[PDB]
Amino acid sequence: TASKQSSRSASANNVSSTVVSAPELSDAGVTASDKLPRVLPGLNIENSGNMLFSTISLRGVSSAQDFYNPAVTLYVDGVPQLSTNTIQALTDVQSVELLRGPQGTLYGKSAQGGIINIVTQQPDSTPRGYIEGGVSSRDSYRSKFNLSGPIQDGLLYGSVTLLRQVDDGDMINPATGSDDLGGTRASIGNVKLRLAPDDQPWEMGFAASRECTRATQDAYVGWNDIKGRKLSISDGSPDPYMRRCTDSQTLSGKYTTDDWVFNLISAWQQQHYSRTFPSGSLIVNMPQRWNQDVQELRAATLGDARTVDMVFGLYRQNTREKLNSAYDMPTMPYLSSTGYTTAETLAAYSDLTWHLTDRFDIGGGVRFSHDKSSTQYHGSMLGNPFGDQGKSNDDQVLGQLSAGYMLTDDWRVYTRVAQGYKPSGYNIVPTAGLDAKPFVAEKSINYELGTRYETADVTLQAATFYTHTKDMQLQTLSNAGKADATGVELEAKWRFAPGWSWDINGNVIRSEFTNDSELYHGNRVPFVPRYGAGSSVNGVIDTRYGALMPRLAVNLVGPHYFDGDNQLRQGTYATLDSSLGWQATERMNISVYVDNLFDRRYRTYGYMNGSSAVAQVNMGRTVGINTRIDFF
Repeated sequence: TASKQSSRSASANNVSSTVVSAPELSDAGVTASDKLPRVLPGLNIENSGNMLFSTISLRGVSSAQDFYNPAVTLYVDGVPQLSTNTIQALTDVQSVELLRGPQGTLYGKSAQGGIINIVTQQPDSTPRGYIEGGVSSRDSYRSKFNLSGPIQDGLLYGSVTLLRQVDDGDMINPATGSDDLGGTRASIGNVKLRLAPDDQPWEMGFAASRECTRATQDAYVGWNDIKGRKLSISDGSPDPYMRRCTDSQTLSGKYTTDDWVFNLISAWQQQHYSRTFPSGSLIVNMPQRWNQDVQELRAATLGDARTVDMVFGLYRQNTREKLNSAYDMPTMPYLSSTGYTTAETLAAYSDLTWHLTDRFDIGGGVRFSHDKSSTQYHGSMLGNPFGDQGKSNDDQVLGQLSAGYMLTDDWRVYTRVAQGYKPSGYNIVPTAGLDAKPFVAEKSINYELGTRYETADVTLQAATFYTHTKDMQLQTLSNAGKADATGVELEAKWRFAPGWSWDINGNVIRSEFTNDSELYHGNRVPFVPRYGAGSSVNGVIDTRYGALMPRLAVNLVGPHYFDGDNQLRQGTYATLDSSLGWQATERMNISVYVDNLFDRRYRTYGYMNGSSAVAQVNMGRTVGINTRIDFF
């Protein structure tokens, strides 16, 4: 379904995936990307410094030192997002689908842990709309209006969503005495046009959007002062402040035949954010501009029964980025810079499945890919002019292989050999002194053995796996690293009564650098909890006053480190979330929710500034009230 091909294919079934629907996202309070862990087992997302840089990790594959190229990439309707826009608000999602294991063949670069794929909802002939509106701790609120439906029935349909989410923090800046820092405040707009003539084989889409988030958060607290609120900012320093604006435009296209379906895509995305924050005696100021565009074109064979399922594709993605840095002492400059740097890619790919028996299929795909790249920077450190330029190119060939025997009618066993990668290319930030030689591609490769058992009332899914990453990109950005992640996952779901379900999940992973690694040899790979497990019951009691729907959810995250040197460890924590919905009237549902009930604190991220360990910390417990009237 986000395998880009048939429901029956190798890639759809010989893979550990999880899909979460729009109502489930609300029930768990997933109002933004970075809360998907609540519903996607094995996924860990945290800010590394702030919003713009995630430390997304999955199956013990991670970022690790380089935050402009993640191991999991977020695609929205198949369109890759900018790395700096991965943590975004969810505005009108129908579902989110997660594919675990490398996905280099079907999706491409930065697809080593997996991919997350948001499927936005298309307006159709049925009129549909709603209001959703909350208020929470720390003077946080949230407000969403959505309206969709026919503009000229049988021809043109449309939708509009407006969102204002503010999820505020309560941190303090000694220097100024502001006491509302640490949070984010986004305003977002989003329109869709769909042109689906009533008796024709083709559609066309158009989407526009505009997000503007402000965040105050490039600030840390003492590494052993987690419950505290006073940020480590020396007097004189101002508050930190960033503000990003992303504009996106997608242009879709579809065409159905008896035997084949051809999609065309062409997206655009332009970001520019200001970012400035104090760090120690310095004030850092690092605004940036992005400008990517992707066009994809692909044929695929619907539907079954067929002995050969196929997909073919032609992808092309061009990104341009520009950075200005300015690190500054009170009395004089320390460093300044300015760097354009770009990456383009053409890629053909194909993925085949062969159903030999009724119960046995063998599948495999290959992706050819020609990457280009090109930095150009100049700067001045401690008054010493530097700067270089450089073009480059390279081409890779990733591939998959899978096999699945159906033990019974609804219990299959599969096997996989997949292959992810981050491309060769140039360091995004200028470095003084070292001349610009492009680093070579990181190269992951996973072997997976797993099973799935699907009844009407029960889904069970478990897998075992080993990934080997090499030439890992890890001042400088060169490739000097090797890692081995191996572990086991279990996800299971059971509708014991009607209206009720019970989720459970757990994973145990060991991900370490190899003994022959040029760096951190032997150490645990950062941001990868040793083990993690969670569970959550939710159902529908029924009453004279209207249906009540209570949810209870627990999550346990094992010990992990933030650095290669393994000097900065978090160590285990768990959190209990809960909520109670109430269908007061037939169209209006009010609910109250406290999540992290026991105000447990823990560290989101850390790094060592000189000799002092500093850490960012979780906000704590939030209680809130959230109501949704829906239209028509």
